[PDB]
Amino acid sequence: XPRSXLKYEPF
Amino acid sequence: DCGLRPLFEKKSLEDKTERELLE
Amino acid sequence: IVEGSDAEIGMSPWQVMLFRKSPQELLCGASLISDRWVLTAAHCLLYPPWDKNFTENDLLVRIGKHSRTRYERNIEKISMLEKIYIHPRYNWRENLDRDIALMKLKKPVAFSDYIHPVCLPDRETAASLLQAGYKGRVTGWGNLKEGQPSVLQVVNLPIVERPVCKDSTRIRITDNMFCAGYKPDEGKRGDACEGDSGGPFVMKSPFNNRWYQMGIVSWGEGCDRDGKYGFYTHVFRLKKWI
Repeated sequence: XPRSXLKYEPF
Repeated sequence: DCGLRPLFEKKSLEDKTERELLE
Repeated sequence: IVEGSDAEIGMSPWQVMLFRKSPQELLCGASLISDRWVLTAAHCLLYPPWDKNFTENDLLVRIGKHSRTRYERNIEKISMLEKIYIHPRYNWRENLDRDIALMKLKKPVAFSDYIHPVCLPDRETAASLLQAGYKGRVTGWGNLKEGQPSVLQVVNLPIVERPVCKDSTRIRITDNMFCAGYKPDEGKRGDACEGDSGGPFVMKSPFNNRWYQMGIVSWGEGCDRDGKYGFYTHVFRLKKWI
């Protein structure tokens, strides 16, 4: 959820 | 004493943007 | 923070950094809701899907925090947790619900011009304010755009009509999560980004002119898109648990 979106880690 | 900013409120300062908060 | 301005010395003696020891680094942000207590985002501490989990051990906490890089020498405070407290109905699986946690400092932090607490709502206070259109300042040294400030970042945002906040996303929101930030039409931007996370949502009470922590940086899929707002945590519903 956090970072992120628009379920993959940072970057 | 909480919520009480010792560099503003705590002795009458009002930060550059607080007043935008106010309206 | 997206579309923000640089903070001032004393302007938020309540902000602390979530700085792991190694990769000696900064992971999040927190608040001083005590002389010896600290609370912050949930995921910010336990996220399986992107394998994470810490312990007092892991990380160390920091206060007096104007510069994001430097070594705030004789104005900066710091200690490491004595125990972390996650909140038992947390949903890292679902939508990052009851995104909250607190950290009993192994040791007590004595205050000053730079380190000074925050208080939490009362249905009262939590009622005057928590209202559509009424803004809030959110700070942190997060992601200047969707690279990192040299110093603290402060934005101001209006609450949002609970409905409109629903069809911003597509994730199912709970009466526990609250969404801020200006509109498409409004013609003005802001947003707390990467690392803004675990940060406070302090709002100012016109009654006792006190500073009231209304929220916690939880989520958002983005960083200032003409169509969505960030989502924060009800410091309150959860005012029970706290």
